[PDB]
Amino acid sequence: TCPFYKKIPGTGFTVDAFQYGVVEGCTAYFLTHFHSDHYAGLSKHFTFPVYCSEITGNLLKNKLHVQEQYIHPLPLDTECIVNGVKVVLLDANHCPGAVMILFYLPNGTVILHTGDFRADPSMERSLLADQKVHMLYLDTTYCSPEYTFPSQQEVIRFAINTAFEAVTLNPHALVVCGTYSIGKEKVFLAIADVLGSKVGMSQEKYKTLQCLNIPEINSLITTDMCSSLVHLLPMMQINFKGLQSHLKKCGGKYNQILAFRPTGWTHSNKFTRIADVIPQTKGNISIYGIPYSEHSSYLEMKRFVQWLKPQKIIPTVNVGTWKSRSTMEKYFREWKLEAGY
Ligand code: NI
Repeated sequence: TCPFYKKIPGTGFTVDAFQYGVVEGCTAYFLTHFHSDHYAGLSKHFTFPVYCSEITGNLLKNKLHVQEQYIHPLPLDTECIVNGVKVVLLDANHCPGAVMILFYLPNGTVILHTGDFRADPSMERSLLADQKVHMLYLDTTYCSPEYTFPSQQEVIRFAINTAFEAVTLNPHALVVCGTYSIGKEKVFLAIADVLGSKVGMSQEKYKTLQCLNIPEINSLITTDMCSSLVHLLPMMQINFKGLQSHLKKCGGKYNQILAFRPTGWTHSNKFTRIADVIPQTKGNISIYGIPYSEHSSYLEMKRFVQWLKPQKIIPTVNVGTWKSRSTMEKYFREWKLEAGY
């Protein structure tokens, strides 16, 4: 059964609610982004209206085979009417196609559902600036002060400098990057760009990237592994065994691998700066875990909420334990007392 925090009161709507069968009284199903914990349940057999971004709709149609007549893509930053209710989709600074959803209820209540997001000050000058929000359904993934991580720009700087140094010292080194879903494309695209290479990948991953409206993508990616010195592999293969095995398949073209695992947060964040990150090495294979996050840090989250000043917060992440829930509620009260709302 659908949980309460996926239902939008006063409407016929749900958010990211496809794994519960036919939801009682739901007249339109919103999907914030194409990640499997959110889309779980969609297929060619779905016959209700799905509302989403253009990019998310390209992925629904091509990867899951949802029929076109049930996909309702909306432009961003544009007031739209859905079953008699005004809605706006806003960029979530998550993965490609990811949105937040503003709902203007008939009674005057305004609700913002962040989906998954990485809060940014640029959001303080979207259509959010123009009215009060009463209720916030918040991505609380990293809602605790231990979660610090660097900007995306610093992490990409580190990766590009590390890759360009390694390959310049050894023109026979291969760079490998791990992936298991959309998001974090900048990692592999920035490395390929500095090395003057395309990114080589499976046909299935190339199909996924072609759904994303990224400019000049035919210029940056390829299925010809032989012509590429940056390869993408499933995240599961980014270990010493999987990478040794890959290097065998390359037929003596390469004699070293430098691999990157973009993770979210790991506890090495609490002690070490990005400058200071070092790999795990075995033989001719080095693996770097880099803290490239597509979710808010604690401080970024705090800043957004203190700016927005909602009347009520509904967390959407870490809701399954009483200790998590209590911890999050204590932070929300601190933020409200410190800022004065
Ligand atoms: Ni996500």
